[PDB]
Amino acid sequence: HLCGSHLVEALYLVCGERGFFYTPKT
Amino acid sequence: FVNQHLCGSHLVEALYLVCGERGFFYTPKT
Amino acid sequence: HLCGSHLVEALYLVCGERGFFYTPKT
Amino acid sequence: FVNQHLCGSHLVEALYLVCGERGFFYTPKT
Amino acid sequence: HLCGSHLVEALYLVCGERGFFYTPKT
Amino acid sequence: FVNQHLCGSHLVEALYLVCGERGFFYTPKT
Amino acid sequence: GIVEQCCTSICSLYQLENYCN
Amino acid sequence: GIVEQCCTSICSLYQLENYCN
Amino acid sequence: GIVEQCCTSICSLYQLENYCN
Amino acid sequence: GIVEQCCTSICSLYQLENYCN
Amino acid sequence: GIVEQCCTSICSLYQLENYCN
Amino acid sequence: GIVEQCCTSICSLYQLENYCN
Ligand SMILES: [Cl-]
Ligand SMILES: [Co+2]
Ligand SMILES: [Co+2]
Ligand SMILES: [Gd]
Ligand SMILES: [Gd]
Ligand SMILES: [Gd]
Repeated sequence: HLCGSHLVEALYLVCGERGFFYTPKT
Repeated sequence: FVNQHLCGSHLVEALYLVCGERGFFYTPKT
Repeated sequence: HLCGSHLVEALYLVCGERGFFYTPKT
Repeated sequence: FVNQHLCGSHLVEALYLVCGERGFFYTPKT
Repeated sequence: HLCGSHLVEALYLVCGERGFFYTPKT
Repeated sequence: FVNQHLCGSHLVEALYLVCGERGFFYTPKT
Repeated sequence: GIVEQCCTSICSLYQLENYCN
Repeated sequence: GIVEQCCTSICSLYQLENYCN
Repeated sequence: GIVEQCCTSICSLYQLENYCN
Repeated sequence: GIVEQCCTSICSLYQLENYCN
Repeated sequence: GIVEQCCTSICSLYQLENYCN
Repeated sequence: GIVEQCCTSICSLYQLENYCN
């Protein structure tokens, strides 16, 4: 389970310079 | 609030705290 | 909800050079 | 325990771990 | 309680250059 | 996946995410 | 205290400034 | 969404790439 | 951009708010 | 193991040193 | 090693996978 | 102070303990 700041830390890790979107209401 | 010096994942942590349930876009230059 | 190290990370973010106190028994 | 090189939020994380329920004061120079 | 990435952050803090092992199945 | 620039505790966070329940060894040079 | 306001309940970043020095 | 796939349920780092730009 | 500005210089939480959804 | 000692239960930073190399 | 390579230069998640148990 | 010492040089967990309440 990846939640909260831990989920966005993981997005940063996998996406890096590509950037990403965090849209929890989605 | 104070100004910030934020690199790497620290910026993403800050965005998470500022935006909360609204979410955010992380868009670096490439 | 901001708990534990996540709460102190947020205090650091909002307070910065002003410094802050984390007193959970309070 | 080993010595530490801690800047920014990393110091606050370390203080949190060392002090636990006792809490702590974060007091940088200005 | 130290769990997940918080547990490995604490191992890093106490062990540093000695290195460490995180073996949750153990 | 993208390449990574990871120092300090940031490397340990990355190892945790990559390995999950498998765990990992953190072995710096001394 | 801060744990009750911000962890047990929820608080804003403005409320978090109550705990700055 | 991502919260349901990755926080409520579990996801792989490959699934996490679905949310890159 | 904001990623670069916060790291090479400084940025405010109010500037970061511009990137919320 | 470490998860039982430190996450399920509680451990000290001294106990955490058991897992250094 | 991998600790030094990721910090002085760059490293991939696939190289990091080599250190899983 | 301790904030500056840990970042420009090094500091020990025992020095950090001085800032607990
Ligand atoms: Cl964290
Ligand atoms: Co850092
Ligand atoms: Co957490
Ligand atoms: Gd982190
Ligand atoms: Gd953090
Ligand atoms: Gd961290």
